[PDB]
Amino acid sequence: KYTTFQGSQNFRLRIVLATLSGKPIKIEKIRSGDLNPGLKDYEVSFLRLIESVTNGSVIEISYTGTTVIYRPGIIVGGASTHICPSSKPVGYFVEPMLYLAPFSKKKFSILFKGITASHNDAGIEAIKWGLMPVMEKFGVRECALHTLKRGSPPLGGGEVHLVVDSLIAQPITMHEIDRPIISSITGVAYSTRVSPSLVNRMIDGAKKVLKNLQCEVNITADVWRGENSGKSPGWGITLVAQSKQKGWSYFAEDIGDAGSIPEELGEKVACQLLEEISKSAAVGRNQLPLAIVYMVIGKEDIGRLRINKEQIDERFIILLRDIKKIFNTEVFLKPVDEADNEDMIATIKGIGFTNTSKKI
Amino acid sequence: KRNDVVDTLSKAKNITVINQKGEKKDVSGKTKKPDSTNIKL
Amino acid sequence: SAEKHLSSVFKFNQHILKNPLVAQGIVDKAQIRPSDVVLEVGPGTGNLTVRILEQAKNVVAVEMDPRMAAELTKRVRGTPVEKKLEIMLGDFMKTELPYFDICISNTPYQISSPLVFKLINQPRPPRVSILMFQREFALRLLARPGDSLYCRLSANVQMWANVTHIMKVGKNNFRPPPQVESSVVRLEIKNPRPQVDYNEWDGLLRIVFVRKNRTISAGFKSTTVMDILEKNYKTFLAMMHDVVKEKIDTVLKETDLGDKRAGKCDQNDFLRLLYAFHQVGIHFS
Amino acid sequence: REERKTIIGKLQDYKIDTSLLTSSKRLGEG
Amino acid sequence: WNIGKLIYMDNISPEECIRRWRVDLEKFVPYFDTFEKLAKKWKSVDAIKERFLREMNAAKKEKLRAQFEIEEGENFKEYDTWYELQKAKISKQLEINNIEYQEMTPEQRQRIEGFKAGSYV
Amino acid sequence: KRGGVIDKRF
Amino acid sequence: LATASNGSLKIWNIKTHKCIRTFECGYALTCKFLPGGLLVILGTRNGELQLFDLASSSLLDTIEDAHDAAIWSLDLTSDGKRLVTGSADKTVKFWDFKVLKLHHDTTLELTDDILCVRVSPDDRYLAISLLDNTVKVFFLDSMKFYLSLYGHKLPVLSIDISFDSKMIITSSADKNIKIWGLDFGDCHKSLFAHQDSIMNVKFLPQSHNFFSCSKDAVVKYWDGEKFECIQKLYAHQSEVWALAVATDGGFVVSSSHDHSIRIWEET
Repeated sequence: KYTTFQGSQNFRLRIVLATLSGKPIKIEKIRSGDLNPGLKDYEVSFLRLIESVTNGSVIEISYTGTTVIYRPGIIVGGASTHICPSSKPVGYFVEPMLYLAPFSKKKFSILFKGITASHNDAGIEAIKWGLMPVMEKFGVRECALHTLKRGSPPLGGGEVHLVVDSLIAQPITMHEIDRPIISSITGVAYSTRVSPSLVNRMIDGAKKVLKNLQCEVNITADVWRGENSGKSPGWGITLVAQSKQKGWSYFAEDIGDAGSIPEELGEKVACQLLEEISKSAAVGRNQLPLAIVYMVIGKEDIGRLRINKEQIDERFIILLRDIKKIFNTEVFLKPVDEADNEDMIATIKGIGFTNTSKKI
Repeated sequence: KRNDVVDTLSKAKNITVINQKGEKKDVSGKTKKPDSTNIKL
Repeated sequence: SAEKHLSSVFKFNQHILKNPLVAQGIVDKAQIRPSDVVLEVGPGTGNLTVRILEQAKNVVAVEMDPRMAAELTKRVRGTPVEKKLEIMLGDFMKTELPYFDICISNTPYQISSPLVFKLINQPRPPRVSILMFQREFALRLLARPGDSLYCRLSANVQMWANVTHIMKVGKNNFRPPPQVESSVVRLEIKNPRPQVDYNEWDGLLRIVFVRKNRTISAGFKSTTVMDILEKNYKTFLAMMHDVVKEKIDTVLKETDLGDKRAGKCDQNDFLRLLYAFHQVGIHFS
Repeated sequence: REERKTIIGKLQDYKIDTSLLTSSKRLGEG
Repeated sequence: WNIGKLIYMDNISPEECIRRWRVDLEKFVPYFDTFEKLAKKWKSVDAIKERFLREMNAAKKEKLRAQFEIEEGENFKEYDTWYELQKAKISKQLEINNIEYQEMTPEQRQRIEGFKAGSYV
Repeated sequence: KRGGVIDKRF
Repeated sequence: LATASNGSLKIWNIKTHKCIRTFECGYALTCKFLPGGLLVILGTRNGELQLFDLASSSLLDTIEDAHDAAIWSLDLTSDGKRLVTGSADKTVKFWDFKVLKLHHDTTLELTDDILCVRVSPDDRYLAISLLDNTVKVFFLDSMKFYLSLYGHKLPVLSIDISFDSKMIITSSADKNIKIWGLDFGDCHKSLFAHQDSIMNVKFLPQSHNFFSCSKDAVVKYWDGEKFECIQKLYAHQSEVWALAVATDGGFVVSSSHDHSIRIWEET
C-alpha cells in the first residue's frame, strides 16, 4: 500500500524522495499534540508548489490536517510563479526544487516572491554558490538563480528567478575519495536600504579572523538600494571556500538582526566557516543531503564520497533511514586507509533512476 | 544640426561636462554638485 | 545657455568598428561581476556600452566628442539602464576619475600611453582592464626580455602590471580603414603595488635604455650621465667625479651586469642593479 | 621570485625621497 | 560499535546511536557551538592548515613540485579513437565495482548489490 | 492539469 | 526655568515670570539641570565646567581644564551618575559624581569635533554628532560603536531620542529634518521643514511628535505618524536659538535673539 511516516521531520525531503521514486507515501501524526495541530501555512504552500511542477499527482490533506497521503505523478515543470508566505523565505522553497528541476519534461522557470533570507533556511548566496555548484559536479551543466529583488525580513518583497536549463537522464557517478585543497576564500556581503558602511564593516570583521590564513580572501560588497532593495532594511554575509582543483566549495551564512554589530557577524561567519572546514571532508554538512540524494538516484553503479566523522550526526542518520524506507538503498561506510585523519568513504549503489518524462 | 543635439545634452540630466581646467559642470554651465562656530552660531 | 558653456569648452569639430564578435569577445573576456562598476572609455555609439550596462551595477562612460555622447544618451533614454549610466564629457586625463573595478576601452590611440599609466597610478586600480591598442604599441607592452621589441615601456609596465594578448583585430574590421592594425590586450594591475619608488625605477631604466642593444657599462660612459649622477650623489651627502666613476665601476663589476645589454635583461637584473647603486650611495631618482 | 622578494624587501632598508634628486630626464641637456 | 549496523537498526533511536559509538532537516543551517567558544577555538589557524594551500635547496623544490601538481597539473593527464575512450571509461567503472564488492563481506554484498545474475534463487 | 489538493479541513 | 547666556545664568519661576536667582558665570554654551532641582551644569566656551546649587546661590566647583577646547554640548544619564560632555576637543569625556565633586572615568576618541550629545531615556546607548556630516551611536554600557547615520548634507545641530528609543531625529543646517530607525540605521523620511538652519528638535515626552525651532524664527509642531507639521506657530522676530520641553510636556519654552522668552502651553 503506502509507505508511512511520522511527524513533520524532513517533511520536504519525504515528499521530494517520493516524487523522484514515484512511490506513494503517507505522512501522519503531524504535530498531533500541539495546540495548533496539522500542517503550517508554508507546508501547505510547499505542497502547492509540488503540484504545480508535477502532473497527475494526487495529494490529500486530512480533515484535521495531521495526515497527508501523497501519490506522485510525473515531473513536468514549466513556467510559473509562486508567492511564498512570510513564514518562510524563498530559499526554503527553492531548495527542494533543485532536487527535481533537472529531471523535468520542460525546463523549470519559476519566479519566487517573498522574504529572501532567514536565520534557519538557505539564502540566495548559499544556493547560488553553495548548492548549485554541487549539482554542476553531478552533471547539471546549466543552472542559475537570478536575483531580481532582495527582500529582507519581516516585510520581504524580493524576487528571485530559478532557471535550470540542463535536463539530464541521471546524475553522473561521483568519485571523490580525497580531501579537496582549498585555493581561496570568496564571499558576497549584502545589505538593503542601509548605508554602504555596514557592508564595509562586516568584511573588516571577516578579514580579521581570516587574515591569518595563507590563502587569498576577496569578499564582494553587494549593496542594494532603491526600488529593487525590498521593503525592509537588512544585511548579511556569505563566505565560500573554493577549491579550484575539482570545483568543490564550502560555505557558511548568517544574517544580522536588530541590535547586532556588523563586525561581530563578519567575525562570526568568518569564524563560522573555519569550523565547517574542520568538520568536512569532501562536502560540507549543509551540502551533504543534496550530495547523498543525487548519488542514490544515479546509474546502477557504485559511487564514492569521502565524509568526516563529524558529519555523521543526528541529521545524517535520519536522512539514511528515510532514504532506505523509500528506495531500499543502504549507504555503506568503510574507514580510509590513512592514519593522519579519521575520514570514511561512503559507497552507494545507484537505483538506476532514469528521467523518463523528457521528450526525445 | 548641432543645435538640435545640444538641447538633447541639456535635456538629459545624467550628463557631466568637463572643462579644460578639469572641473565638472552641468550642460547649463553651472558646477554640478565647515567651521564649528558658524554652523552652531 | 547650454550653447554658451558647451561652446566655451568645445569647438564641435574616427574609425568605427563593424565586427560584432570582437565587441562580444571584449565584454566576454571582461568577466564582469554583477557588483562591479565599469569605467568605459570611448563609448562611441554605445554598442559596447549597452552590453556592459546589462551586467554591471553601474557604468561610467567618458567621451571626447559631444556628437557621440548624445547618441549614447538617445540610445539609452527611457530604458531600465538609464539610471545606471553616467556620461562624463571632456578630457579625462586631467580629471581625477572615480572608483572602478574594470575598464573596457575602445581607447583613442593618441592617449594610449598616458592611459595605461593613469590606471596603474590610479589609487586602488582596476583589477582587470581590457584595452584595445595597435599592434606596434601593444607588442611593446607584451614584449618579453631579450626580444626585439623589449623597451623601457615594456620594462616599466611589466613590473606594475601583467599584460596579456586577447585577440587580433584586422584593419578591415573598421571603416574608414586605418593604416595600422589593431589588437586587444588585458591589463592586470598588481595588488599590492610592488614597493619600489616610481622615480627610481624610471631613472635606472632610462639611462640604460638609451641604447638597449649596447652594453650597460657604455650607457654610463656618457659625460652627462656622470654629471647628472654626480650631483645626485652630492644630494646624498648634503642631507667628486673620479669617485662616482670608481663607484660605478665597482657596481657593474660586482653585479656582473656591466657586460650585458638592456634589451636582454629581466626585472631581477635591473632590481639587483638598482640595489648595488643604493648600497654605494648612488640614487638615480 | 624568492630572489626578487629579498631584493625588494632589502630595498626598504635603502629608500630615500626624490624631491631634490634631478631626474634622468635632464640627460640630454648636456 | 560499527556505525554501519547502528544506522539501520530502527529500534535504536538516532540520539541513542550517536553516544554508543562515540535535530531535523527543516533547519537548513546546521548546528554549531556558541560564538565566543568558537572564537576561542579558532584563535589560531592550526589544526586545519593542511586543507589550505646545499640541502635547503632540495627542501624548497618538493614543496613546489607538489604545488605544481595542485595548481596546474590536471590539464596534463591516450586512446587512439574516441570510441576507445568511452569503452575505457565504462571498463574502468566496472573494474571499480568489482574491487568494492571483492572488499565487501558476502552477507553485506547481497544487501547492497542484491542477487547477481547467475545465482540460483 | 490532472490531480490536485483536496482539502476537506473544516 | 533655567536660562543661560554669555556671562550670566538666570533662573526664572514659571508663575512669577520673575528671576528668583541670578548666577555669575562665563560664556556658557549649554545648560543642564539635574533631577530634583538641586544643581545646574553650565559649559563655557573657555573650557570651564560651572556647577551651581540653588540653595548655595553660588558655584560649588569649577574645572577650567576639563576640556581644553569649548564644551559645545552636555548631557546626563538617566540615573544622573555619569555626565556626558561633548566638546570641540574631538574627545567625548565622561564625568562621574562622587561625594560633591566630579572625576573623569573614560574618554572616547573621535575624528572630528562634537556638536551635540544625547543620552537615551532608556540609557542603553549614546548618540554623538560630528563635523563630517555623520552621526554615530555608541553603546553606553559597553562604549562600543553600534551603528552610524550617514547622508546628511550639513552637520546635525541637534539629536533627540524618542521615549520608546526606537527612533532618533537629526536636525541639521541642510534645513531637512530626518528621522532615523536605530534598529537598522535607515532614514524613514526627510522633510524640508524650515527655510533656514534648524537648531533644535525635541520629541514630546510619551509622544512621537516633536517641536522644531530654526534660524528663520519659525517654530513648528510635527506629527511622528503623519510626518507633517501639526501646527505652525510664529512669534519671534529673530533666530530661535534653543527649545526645551517639560517632563509632563504641558509647557514648552523658546528663546530668541530678541531676548524675549515665550511659554507655549496647550489648551
